[PDB]
Amino acid sequence: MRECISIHVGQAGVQIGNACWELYCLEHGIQPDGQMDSFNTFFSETGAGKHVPRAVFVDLEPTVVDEVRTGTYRQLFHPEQLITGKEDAANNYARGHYTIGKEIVDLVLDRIRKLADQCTGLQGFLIFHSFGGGTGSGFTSLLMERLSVDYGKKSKLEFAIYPAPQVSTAVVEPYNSILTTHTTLEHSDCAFMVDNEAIYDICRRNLDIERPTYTNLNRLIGQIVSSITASLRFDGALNVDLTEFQTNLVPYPRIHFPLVTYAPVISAEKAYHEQLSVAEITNACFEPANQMVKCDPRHGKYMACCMLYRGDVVPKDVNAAIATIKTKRTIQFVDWCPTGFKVGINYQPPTVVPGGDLAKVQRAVCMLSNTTAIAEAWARLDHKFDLMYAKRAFVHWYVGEGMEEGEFSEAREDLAALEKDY
Amino acid sequence: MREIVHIQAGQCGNQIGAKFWEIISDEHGIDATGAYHGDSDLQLERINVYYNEASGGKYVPRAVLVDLEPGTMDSVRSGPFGQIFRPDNFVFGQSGAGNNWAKGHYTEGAELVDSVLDVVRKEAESCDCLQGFQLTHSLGGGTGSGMGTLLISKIREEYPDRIMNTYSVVPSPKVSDTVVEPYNATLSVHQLVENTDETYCIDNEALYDICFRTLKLTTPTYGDLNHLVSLTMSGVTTCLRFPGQLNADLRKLAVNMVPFPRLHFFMPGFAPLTSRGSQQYRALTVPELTQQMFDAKNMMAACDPRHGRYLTVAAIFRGRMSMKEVDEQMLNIQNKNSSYFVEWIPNNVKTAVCDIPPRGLKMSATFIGNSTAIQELFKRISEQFTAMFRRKAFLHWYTGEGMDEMEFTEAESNMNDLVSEYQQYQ
Amino acid sequence: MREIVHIQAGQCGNQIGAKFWEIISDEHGIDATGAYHGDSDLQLERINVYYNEASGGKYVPRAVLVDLEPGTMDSVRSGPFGQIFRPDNFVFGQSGAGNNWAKGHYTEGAELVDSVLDVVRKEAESCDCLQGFQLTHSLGGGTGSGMGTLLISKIREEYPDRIMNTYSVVPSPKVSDTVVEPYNATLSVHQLVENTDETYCIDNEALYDICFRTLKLTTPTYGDLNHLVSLTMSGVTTCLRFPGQLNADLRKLAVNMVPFPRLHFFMPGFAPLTSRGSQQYRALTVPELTQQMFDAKNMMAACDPRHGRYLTVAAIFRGRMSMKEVDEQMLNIQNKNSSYFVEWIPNNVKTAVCDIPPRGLKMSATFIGNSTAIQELFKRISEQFTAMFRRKAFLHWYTGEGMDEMEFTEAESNMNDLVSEYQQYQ
Ligand SMILES: Nc1nc2c(ncn2[C@@H]2O[C@H](COP(=O)(O)OP(=O)(O)OP(=O)(O)O)[C@@H](O)[C@H]2O)c(=O)[nH]1
Ligand SMILES: Nc1nc2c(ncn2[C@@H]2O[C@H](COP(=O)(O)OP(=O)(O)OP(O)(O)=S)[C@@H](O)[C@H]2O)c(=O)[nH]1
Ligand SMILES: Nc1nc2c(ncn2[C@@H]2O[C@H](COP(=O)(O)OP(=O)(O)OP(O)(O)=S)[C@@H](O)[C@H]2O)c(=O)[nH]1
Repeated sequence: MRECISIHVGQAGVQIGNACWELYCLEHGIQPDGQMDSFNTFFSETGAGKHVPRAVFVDLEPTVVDEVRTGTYRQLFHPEQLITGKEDAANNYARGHYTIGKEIVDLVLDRIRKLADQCTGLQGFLIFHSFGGGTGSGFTSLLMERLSVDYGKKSKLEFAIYPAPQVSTAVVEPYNSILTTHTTLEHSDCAFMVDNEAIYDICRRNLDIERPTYTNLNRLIGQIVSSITASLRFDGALNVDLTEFQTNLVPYPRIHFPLVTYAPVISAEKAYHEQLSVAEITNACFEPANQMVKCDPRHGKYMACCMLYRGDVVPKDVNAAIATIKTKRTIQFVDWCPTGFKVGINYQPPTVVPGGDLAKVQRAVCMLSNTTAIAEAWARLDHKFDLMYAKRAFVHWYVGEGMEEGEFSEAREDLAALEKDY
Repeated sequence: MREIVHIQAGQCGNQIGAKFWEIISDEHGIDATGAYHGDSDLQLERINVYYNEASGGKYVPRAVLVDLEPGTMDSVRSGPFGQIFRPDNFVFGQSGAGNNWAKGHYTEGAELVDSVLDVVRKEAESCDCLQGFQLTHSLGGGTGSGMGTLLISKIREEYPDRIMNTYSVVPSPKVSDTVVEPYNATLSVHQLVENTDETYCIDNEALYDICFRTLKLTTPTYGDLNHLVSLTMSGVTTCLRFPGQLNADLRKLAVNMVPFPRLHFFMPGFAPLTSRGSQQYRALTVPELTQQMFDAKNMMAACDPRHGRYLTVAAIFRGRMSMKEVDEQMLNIQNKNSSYFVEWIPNNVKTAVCDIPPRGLKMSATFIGNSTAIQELFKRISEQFTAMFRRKAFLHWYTGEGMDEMEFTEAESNMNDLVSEYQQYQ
Repeated sequence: MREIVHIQAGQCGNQIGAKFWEIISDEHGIDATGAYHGDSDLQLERINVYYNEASGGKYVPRAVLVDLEPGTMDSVRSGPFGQIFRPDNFVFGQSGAGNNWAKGHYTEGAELVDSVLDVVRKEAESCDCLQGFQLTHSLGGGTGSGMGTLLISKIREEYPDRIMNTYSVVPSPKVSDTVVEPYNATLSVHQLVENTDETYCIDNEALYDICFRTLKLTTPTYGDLNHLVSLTMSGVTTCLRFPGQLNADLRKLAVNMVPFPRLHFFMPGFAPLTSRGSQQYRALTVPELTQQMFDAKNMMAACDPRHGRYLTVAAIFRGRMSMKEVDEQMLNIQNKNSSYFVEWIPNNVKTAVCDIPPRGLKMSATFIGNSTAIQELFKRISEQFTAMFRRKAFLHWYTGEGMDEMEFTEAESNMNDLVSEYQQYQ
């Protein structure tokens, strides 16, 4: 026995946390109130037939928190773990990092500290947020360094909604993205991808949902986190811990930004049309378009590859499929990283939702790597930042939060050094 | 939560605010008296932003009515939905500045500033959290501009952190309704560059031509102008008032629209706008709107953005569609309008969607954009001011209210610096 | 399947489209009313490409008729085969641009754009899959060019993936029918370099001389021009409409003819063309056609390819012969016309054959080629535009419709860049 803590900041973070808790509740049979020992990794035993999520819901705006506390799962969540803000940063990293974040970071730090107090087997921290959101950038970053300074070497996992190259809710998104990336770089143990446009494209072409909604995105995150945490929440042939995830993909602290991909995303009518075998599902998932990242991995080199099989998957078939994956030349690896393969097998089949886009299947695989194509996105973001900051636009907004342009500039050069480190 | 207090100045401003209030009563399911009858919880869940907690299951608008004459007062109160306002919010003068900025700002504004500050402070304190303000007035008029300037000054010195927008009505360049209206615009802009966080410029002749041609009406009236104004109204404020997959508020727009403190003038937008025998034949799809987002026909404040360059664009949508189509449409808009767009502000389209469409339309689209086209309007205003200030005509009315020469000189210098900065951006 | 929607602009365009439609009624065995009477399954198997499913065993052309005046409207409808068109496809104006591009594109085009977009969208949605479009208009005329530009712009912003061709009629260099026709050609080409995937240039005097000499007629008329136009018509579209051992479509031709997006102007071709007392004495064989493929006599758009260089050649055939003869003939054509051909585009002859010959001829041959000869035409147009724009004559008509100076400046700059690129290819 062991536990983990999930952190949700901003609208995207709150929605993601709610969806993930919906998964964890329906997978273990939790009714909306909390009733009917691996489920203790995310829920706490007190009283009689009771469980509550080990999470904190915080946002500078109370709209999403109000929406959460109006669902049928009010009884499921403790009221005190929901935090309501008053002044949304409005896509401003500095606003949510200094003006409102500094006076509300205390209660959250403080009581996630108790969440660790009753969880002596705290494996790590889960963070869900968005770069585009000013709250989800600033408050998330500051609480990230607060976690680092209050826990030391404790493992921490970040799930960030990176704005897409052509999808941006706010035009000031480069400022928030660059600022948060420079601020939390040294402490970000592992940060993933989310490309909204790639999610929409995959849903429209794979699930063939011409009119999807953010619920599809919500379980897109939900299924990813479920596949990641199945090892901790269910036994398997070779379970994988959170520590090994950062051990394999962080030989150097500078590069800790791996991309994620799921296989498969198939509707029930199309699930009738295809049953999964290891070779086909892996080679489909390794296909660049199947990746939920809008960056072709074949442009650069591959760091490492991690497989997360769940269900009735034969390890020998895994080895054979992975080998025949290796031999083909569409896949290339760095010279000094010949053997960077880790496989995690779990016996728990992926869980379905009623009325969901995904089809109920006994087996699945999670696609886990850190390709060099992320450098393309980083360079494009840096170029956009240079263009839109060259005339110094929207800077006065961050100035009114009380800093001058210097920190913007050296964050730009820090991220440039990160980009050229490849 | 995030309460917004409405203050209306001038006859046009009072009419606009009233029409807004009936439109909000439609959108939130409020009858002519104040009772709620909406069929969905979404209308009444966030009714507190524009309404207050009234006894007997009622709701009253969070509005402040200010004028120097009670003529439009009586017409508005005796008009439709006049009983939804308490008599206390109606505070009026008895002299009238007579389309004079100095009179309405110093002579008659001296005995109205106390009342307007008292009522706005009462509205602010009686609410939970005042997110911001919204003011409507006409820069062509003299009194309304003076009330706008006085209120923005008092708000800035009282609530420097609470942002707002001002929906001022700039006088039409083609028609000189008032001889001394250049002074009014001069002083109003000189106070707006200084006491307002962001401003939308609403020009008459552009909406007149839209009603004439796009709507295909042979008899345009103030009613249609107030209707389109209320559509702009709802389009900007629906993200805060109604739940959305991409939630937004006035603070988000202000952050996304203001690159420099003095560069805060934007030109609002609405679409689709089609008649009965075109709507049943037009495509009710996004491309029909994206061809309508960028055009000098359905264009709001009479200065063509094609001559200048767009600063950045904000687009709010209300309906049932996916988001990726919007993103690719915005990308295509950049791809084809690159020359009309700015090269050094990549992805300058602000994309957000409110889930709930307005009453009677399953889409509405509000085009919030900024371009250096307003440079032409400001330069023409400056040259007109120079033209009839070189002759020193009609200065006696202002100098009789405690005016001075070099004051107007630094006013015109401020607009000169503003237009020079806008040209430098161009 | 692969439905194509026809839109006709101007009087000449309407006449051309009508004549096409009677020719298609011949080729597909359709009577004057719409009933099918063809003797072979091949005519009626692919009738859906240009016809729609009509009740009572009938078929109606997939045509759109647009004009600013109903005079040619009434003549076309009251002319032959006028009952095969539903009254709905006939939409007309009532003012007439008077051979003015700006008027027909902005003044009178404002109230016709909605109708034309509605009808084209109805045609697109009522069909299975719209492969592409085909438009006919005259660049010499002012209104027709404006409708062509507006429709290509709207199609590009609405269906950016669906290719098409425009069969525009460039004004004859020898005759100045309209004084302001250089403006029309200027603006039409400025929109064509930008809203059209490929364009065929049809020049008057070349077809006039062909009818005079090659056909040996002392009284050339618009009827023969429309007849040869309909032959070009059938020659291009027979590969898609009719089965062939080498099947082809407009997409194949567009891929085989467009090396650069701005390099998309081609000059169509037809053969054989012989009179009664020469046909019974001429050789009805391929060499008699290959001597007719490459000649300045049977030449379409009045600019000699011999001065310039061919880009690439496309040849479609309809008859009963083997394919190797065509291949060796093309090889001989290269061998002898190497100087007139381009050295760096080897085997630049596009070879395809449609099995079914046209009605009344056991061969027809349509010569689709591209050469830098159009460089001379474009350069002469540019220098004429400079000549009468330096004097600023007849600019008032355009400036009264919302025109501007440097707009025409970038138009002429665009044609300058186009002619420079064509010369660079040469
Ligand atoms: N993938 C995904 N992203 C979402 C979802 N909801 C919101 N987002 C992200 O949130 C961004 C919009 O801004 P928010 O993060 O909501 O900003 P906010 O919550 O208002 O916080 P402030 O900007 O500080 O006021 C978008 O760019 C999205 O990337 C969702 O359901 N799915
Ligand atoms: N769109 C719109 N414009 C209006 C309306 N009423 C007046 N206007 C415009 O406002 C301008 C006059 O502004 P106005 O507010 O009447 O000046 P004023 O200073 O308040 O006038 P006074 O009270 O001193 S007498 C005119 O140009 C007129 O076109 C209206 O209902 N809708
Ligand atoms: N080949 C051919 N050319 C034609 C025919 N009718 C007109 N033309 C040519 O088209 C040119 C005029 O184009 P036209 O379409 O009539 O201009 P327009 O702008 O539409 O004229 P308007 O409607 O404003 S009055 C003339 O040079 C004429 O030679 C025709 O039936 N066949």
